[PDB]
Amino acid sequence: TLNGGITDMLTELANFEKNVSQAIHKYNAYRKAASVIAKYPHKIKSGAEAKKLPGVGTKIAEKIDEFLATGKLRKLEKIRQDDTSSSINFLTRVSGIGPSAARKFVDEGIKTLEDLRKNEDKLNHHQRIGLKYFGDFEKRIPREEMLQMQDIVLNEVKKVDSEYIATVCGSFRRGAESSGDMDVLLTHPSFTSESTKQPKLLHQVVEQLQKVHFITDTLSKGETKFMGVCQLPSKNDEKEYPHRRIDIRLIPKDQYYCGVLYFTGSDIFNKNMRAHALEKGFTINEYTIRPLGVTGVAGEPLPVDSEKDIFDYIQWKYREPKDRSE
DNA sequence: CCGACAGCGCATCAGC
DNA sequence: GCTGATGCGA
DNA sequence: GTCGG
Ligand SMILES: O=c1ccn([C@H]2C[C@H](O)[C@@H](COP(=O)(O)NP(=O)(O)OP(=O)(O)O)O2)c(=O)[nH]1
Ligand SMILES: [Cl-]
Ligand SMILES: [Cl-]
Ligand SMILES: [Cl-]
Ligand SMILES: [Cl-]
Ligand SMILES: [Cl-]
Ligand SMILES: [Mg+2]
Ligand SMILES: [Mg+2]
Ligand code: NA
Ligand code: NA
Repeated sequence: TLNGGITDMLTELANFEKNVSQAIHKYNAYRKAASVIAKYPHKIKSGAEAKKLPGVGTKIAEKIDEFLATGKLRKLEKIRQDDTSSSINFLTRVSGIGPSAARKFVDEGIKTLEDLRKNEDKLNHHQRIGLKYFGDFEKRIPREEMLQMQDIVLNEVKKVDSEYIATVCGSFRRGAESSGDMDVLLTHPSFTSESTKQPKLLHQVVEQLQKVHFITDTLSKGETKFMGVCQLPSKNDEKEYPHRRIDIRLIPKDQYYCGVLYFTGSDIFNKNMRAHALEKGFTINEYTIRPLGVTGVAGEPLPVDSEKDIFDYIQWKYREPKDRSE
C-alpha cells in the first residue's frame, strides 16, 4: 500500500478502458503498470521515477505527476461525472454482464440495480445468478472461511472416489489472507491426456456437492470447467454465511503441474510468464509447455514433473506461489 | 514506426 | 443439427 | 499504453 493512491488510479483507468472504451490492450497496459508499481519497494516521488519501471511509459508518468501534485486525476474526475460511463462501469460489476451487454442495457434504459431486478426476463442464466448474489459476490472471503470450505470440498470429493485429488489454487494457494472466490483444481487417474476412461468425472463431484447443499447455483458447466456458487453451512440461530463463487477445473492427471501453475496465478503473473516463455521460444498453457518451431508452430509437449521444471525451461528461477501475486 | 500484447472453456448466436 | 465468431470470465 | 527490434 506504499503507492496505494497511484495503483488505485491506474486500476480505475484500466477498468474504464475495458468496460467503457472496450480497449482491452489499454486495459492490460494499465494493469501491468499498477502491478509493477504495487511491488516497487519505494514510495514513488515522481512520474520520472515511475517511468524507470517496465510498463510505465510517458503517458502514465504524466498522470502520476498530476496525481502526486493534486491528489487526483482530472481525466478520472470527468469520467466519474459521465452518466453513461458510470452506468456502464456499474452494470459490468454484475457477473455475466460484460462491456457489450452493459452498454446494450444502458441503451435500453436499464441502468440501475433496481432496473435489473424488474427486468430479470431480459437476462441470461449467468447474469441472473450474478444479480441474485450481487452483494455477496462483492464480499471477500476470510482465509479462515476458505479453510472450512476446503475441508468440505476435499472431504466430499474423497467420498465420491478416494482416487480424486482436489487442490485449492488461486489466491488461496498463494497464501492470501482473503480471497475473491474459491478455485479448485481437480484430477482423477481415469482422465489423462491419453484417454477418458470415465465420463461425468466433473458432474459427479458437482452433484455430490449439491447433495450436501454446498453448491447452490450454477453459472456455467461443462466437462472440465464448472463456474458456480456455494455457501458454508451455519449453526443454529447463527446468521447465514454469504454465498460464494466457486470455480472447479478438471485437468488430465498427467498434466497436473501445468494445470496447478496456471490456476495458482496470478493472472498477471501468468501473463508475464507466458510472454517471457514466447521470448525464450516456448508456449505455455494450462496443459503443457511446447517449443516454438522455426515457423512459429508449437511442437510436442515437453516432459514436466514439477512446477519448477516449467520455470527451468524458460530460464526463470523458481518462484513460490506466495511470490506470484502480481 | 509498428506489430505484438497469454491462453482457453462455456454460453450464445448467425449462417448453413 | 453443425461450425465458426463473439461475449464473458477464469 | 508500452514495449522491442
Ligand atoms: O485472466 C485470467 C484469469 C484467471 N487466470 C488464472 C490465474 C488465477 O490465479 C486463477 C484463478 O482465477 P481468479 O479469477 O479466481 N483469481 P485469483 O484466485 O488469483 O484471485 P481472487 O482472489 O480474485 O480470486 O486463474 C488466468 O490465468 N487468467
Ligand atoms: Cl486497446
Ligand atoms: Cl482521481
Ligand atoms: Cl504437467
Ligand atoms: Cl496443449
Ligand atoms: Cl479456468
Ligand atoms: Mg480466485
Ligand atoms: Mg475463480
Ligand atoms: Na518505463
Ligand atoms: Na461483469
